[PDB]
Amino acid sequence: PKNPDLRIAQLRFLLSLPEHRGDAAVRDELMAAVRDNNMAPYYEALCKSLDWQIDVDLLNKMKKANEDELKRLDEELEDAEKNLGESEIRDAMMAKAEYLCRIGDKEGALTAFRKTYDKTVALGHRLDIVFYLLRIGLFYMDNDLITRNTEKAKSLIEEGGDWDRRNRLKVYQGLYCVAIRDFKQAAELFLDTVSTFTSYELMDYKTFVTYTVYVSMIALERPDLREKVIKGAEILEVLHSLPAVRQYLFSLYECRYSVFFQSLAVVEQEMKKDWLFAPHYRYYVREMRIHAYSQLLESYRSLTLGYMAEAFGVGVEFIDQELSRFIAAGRLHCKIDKVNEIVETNRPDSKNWQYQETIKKGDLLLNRVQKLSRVINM
Amino acid sequence: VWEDNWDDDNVEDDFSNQLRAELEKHGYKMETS
Amino acid sequence: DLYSRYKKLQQELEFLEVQEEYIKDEQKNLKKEFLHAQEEVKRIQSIPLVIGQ
Amino acid sequence: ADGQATLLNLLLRNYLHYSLYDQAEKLVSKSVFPEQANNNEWARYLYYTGRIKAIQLEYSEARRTMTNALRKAPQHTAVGFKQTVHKLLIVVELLLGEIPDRLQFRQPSLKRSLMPYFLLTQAVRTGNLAKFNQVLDQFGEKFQADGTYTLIIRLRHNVIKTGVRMISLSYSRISLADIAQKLQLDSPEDAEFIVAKAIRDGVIEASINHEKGYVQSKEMIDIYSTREPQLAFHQRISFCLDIHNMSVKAMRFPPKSYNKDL
Amino acid sequence: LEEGKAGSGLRQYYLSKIEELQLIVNDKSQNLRRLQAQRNELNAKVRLL
Amino acid sequence: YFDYKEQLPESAYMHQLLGLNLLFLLSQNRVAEFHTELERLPAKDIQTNVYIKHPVSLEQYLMEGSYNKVFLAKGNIPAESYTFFIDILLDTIRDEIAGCIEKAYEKILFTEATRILFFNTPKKMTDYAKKRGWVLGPNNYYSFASQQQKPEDTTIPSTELAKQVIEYARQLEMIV
Repeated sequence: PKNPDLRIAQLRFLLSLPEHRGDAAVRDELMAAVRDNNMAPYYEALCKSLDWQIDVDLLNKMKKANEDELKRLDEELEDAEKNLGESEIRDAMMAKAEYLCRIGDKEGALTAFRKTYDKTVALGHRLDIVFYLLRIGLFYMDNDLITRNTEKAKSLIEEGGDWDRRNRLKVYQGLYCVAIRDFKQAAELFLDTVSTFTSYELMDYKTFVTYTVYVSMIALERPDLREKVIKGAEILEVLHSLPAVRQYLFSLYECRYSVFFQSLAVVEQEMKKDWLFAPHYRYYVREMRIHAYSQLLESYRSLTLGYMAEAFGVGVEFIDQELSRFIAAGRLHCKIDKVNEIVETNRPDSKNWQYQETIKKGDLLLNRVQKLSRVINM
Repeated sequence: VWEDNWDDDNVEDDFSNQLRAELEKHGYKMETS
Repeated sequence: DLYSRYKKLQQELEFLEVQEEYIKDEQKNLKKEFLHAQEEVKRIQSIPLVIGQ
Repeated sequence: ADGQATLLNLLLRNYLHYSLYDQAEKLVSKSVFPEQANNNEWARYLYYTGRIKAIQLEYSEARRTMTNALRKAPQHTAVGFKQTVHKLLIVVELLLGEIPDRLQFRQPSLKRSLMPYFLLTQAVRTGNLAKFNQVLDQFGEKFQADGTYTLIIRLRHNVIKTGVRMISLSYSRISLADIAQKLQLDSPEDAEFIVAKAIRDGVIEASINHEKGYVQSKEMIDIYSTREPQLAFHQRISFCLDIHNMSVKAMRFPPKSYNKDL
Repeated sequence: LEEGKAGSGLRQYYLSKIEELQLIVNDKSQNLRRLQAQRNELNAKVRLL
Repeated sequence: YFDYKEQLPESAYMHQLLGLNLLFLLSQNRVAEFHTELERLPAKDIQTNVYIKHPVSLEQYLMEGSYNKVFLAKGNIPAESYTFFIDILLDTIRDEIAGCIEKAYEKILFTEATRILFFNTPKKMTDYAKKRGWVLGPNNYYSFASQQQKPEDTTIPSTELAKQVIEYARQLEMIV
C-alpha cells in the first residue's frame, strides 16, 4: 500500500539473499512489524526469519486485533449500507480494501476493489482504484495484472493530465519501464520531473533520482544528455545531495576512466541488493562498457596499447579478450588490427552500410511477400 | 522482451562459471597489472 | 461423335488460340489511344484563364 | 490408417530402446502419410521419429521439425512431457556451436531437470578441454548414465569442432601464441591445415606468412564496400529483381483469377 | 480389343487436359476482355468528355 | 547383407568386409557416401573391438586434420593383417594431405616441410617437381600466380547489364 510497510516489507529481498545486511532489515522489520498490520507478510516470509520462540508471542494479539478491526469495518459497512449515498459506501468498502491491503490479502481486496471498482461514479476515482492496485502490484511484482487495469483505464480520460495524478502514472511508467529492458521509450518518461515532489507512498524523490540516473546515464548518449539533463537545471540542483553522482557524470562525460574504474565498484555494489533494480544489474554493466567503448572508439580510428592501457588503467591481457568478445559478440565495429600491437579499425558503416541498412527489411520483406505468395489460392 | 535475453543470457550465463562480476577485482588488478 | 470431338474440337482450339495476339493488340493499342486522348483532353487546360467565385 | 498409426506408435516405441537396425523401418516404414494428426501424434510421433533420426546428428531437419513439435500439443500438458524433448533438443542444439537456453518458458520442471546439464551446456561455448573433461566425469551421473555414452563420447571430441566453429564466427586469422595457446592447441600444422580448410570453403579469406618463425597475417577482412561493388551485389540486383519480378507476376495473375468469372 | 476404353481413354483424358489448357486460354480471354471493356469504358468515358 | 529376411545370421567377417568397403569409399574420395552411410552402421553389435571404432575414429581424425596422431598411432593397430592396407590408405591420401598442406598461398619455408612431409627420401621433391611444375629457389618454395589476376575493364558487365535491362523491359512489359 501507500504506507511505509511497502518499503519495510520491500526490504525482504536484501533480507533474504545476503546474510551480512540481514540485521538492519530484520531490525526495522521486526520493530516495524507492529505497524500497518504486518502479521501476514512476515508470517508468510517467516522462513527467512528467526526461530519461533518470539514469533508466537505477538501472533495471538495481531490475530485478534485483525478480527476486531475487520468486524468494526464490517459494522461500519453495514451501517453505511441501505442508505442513500455513494461516497459513504465507497469510503467504507475502500477503507476495508485499504486495511486488507495492509494485511496483504489480495482476495478480499480483489473482490473489494472489484465492488468499489464497479461503484466508480467517475473515471478519476476508477484510476485512483487502479493506482491502489499498482501500489500493491509493485510488492507482488505481477506483470499482466498491473498492465490490464492501466491499459483499460489509460484511454478515455477527457479530464486532462493533473499535476501529480498523471505525473504519478508517469512515475509508474518509470517503474514498469525500468523493470523491463525498454529504454528508448523510457528515456522520455522522466522529463516531467519538475512537477514531481516527495511522495512517501511509493518512492522518495532522492530514490527516484537515484533510480533514473542509471537509465538516464546509460540509456542516453552525449547529445541526449547535453540536451535533456545538462541543459536542464534538475540535475544541476540535485547534484548537491550526493557528490558521487557529479563524479560519475563529469567523469563519464569527461571521458576519465582512471576515476571511473576506481569508483565503479560503488556502482557495482549499489547496483545490486535492490528490489526491482537487482535482477537487471548485468545489462547496465555490459551496456555501459560497450557504450563507453563505442564512445571513445567512435572519435578514435587507430589506438595504440600504450595510450589505451594508460587511459583505462588496466592490463592489456584483459582488454584483449574484452575486444575479442565484443567484436564478435557485441558487434560494435569492424575487424581489429594487431600487426603492430595497435588497435586500428576502419568502420565503413556510413557510405555503403548507410544504404545497406534496408537490406534486412528487404530480405524479411522478401520472405513476407513470399508468404503473400503463399496466401495466393490458399 | 525475450530478444535481449539471448545476449544477456549469453554473457550472464557465460560468466556464471568464473569472473562473474570482475568489477571488484580491477581495484586489486590496477597495482598488479 | 465420340471420336469426332477431338478433330472437331481442334477448330475451337485454333479459333480460341488465334485470339491471343488479337487481345494483345487491343490491350497494347487501346492504352496508346488512352494516352493520346488523355493528353488531348489534358492539353485543353491552358494557363491563360479567368478567375471566378 | 488412424488405428494402424497408433499401432505403429507402440511398435516403434518397442523398437525405440534397442533395435538400431535401419534396413526396414528406414526407407520402408515411410508411407503415403495420410491425414493423421490427432493434435498429439505430431508431438509424440515426431518425437519418436526424431529420436530415431537423432543417431546421425541431424542438424537442419530435426532441429526445425522437432522444435516445432515441441511447440505443438499445448492442450493437456506442455511442461511435464516436453522436458525430455527439450532435453534432447538442447543436447542436439549445442552440437552446432549455438545453444539457445531456456528463455520464453517459465516452469519449475525444466529448471530442476536441466540443473545438472546446465553448467556443461554453457561450458560447451567456451570449449575448455582439460578442465571440463574432468568436470563432466566429476559429478556426471544421469546425462552420462543415460546409456552407451554415445553422443557424449562424441561430444568430448566435438568440443574442438564447436570451438573451431566459434573461431570461424570469430576472427579469421590465427596466431601462433595468443589464440593457439588460448585454444590449448600449440601446433602450426593442424592450425594452418584447418584454417586452409576454412579458406577453401569460400565464405572467408585468409593468408599465411613466415618471417622469423611466427605466423603473420594482414588480417584485411574489409567488406566489399568500395571494393568491386558491381561484381559484389550484381547477382543481388539480378536475383532480387527476379524474385520481385515473379512477385509482380504474383500480383498480376490473381487479378486475372478475380476477373475470370466476371 | 481393350483399346477404345484404354488407349482412347487415356487419349480422351489427355484431350480433357487440352480442354483445361483451353480453359486457361478461355478464362484468360474472359478476364482480358472484361479488363479490355474496362479500359474501353474509361477511354470511351474521356471520349464522352 | 541387404535383405528383407532378418533370419540370416551375422557373419564374423561381415564387419571386416564392410570395413574394407569403408576403406574403399574413403580411398576413392567418396567421404560423402560415408557421411550419409554413418546412419545404418551403428547397430551396436560388438562395440568393444578396436576395428569397429577404427574407421570412424580415423575418419574423424581425417576431418580434424591431425596427421601426427595417425603416424604415432600406427603402432596401436593389432596383429590384424590390414595394416598394409592402412599403409595403402596413407598412400592414397598422401596426395590430398600433402597437396593441401603445399597449397603455397604466399610462401612457406622448408624448415616446416621437413616435419610435415615424409622422410628425407627424395620422392616428393622429384615427383612434385614434375607434377606441380614450380620454381626451386635457394632452399625455399616460391609461390607465383597468387592474387595476380587483373580485374575486369567494366566493359562486359556493362553489356550483360544492358541485356538485363532488355530482359527488364521484356518481363516488366510483356503482357502490356
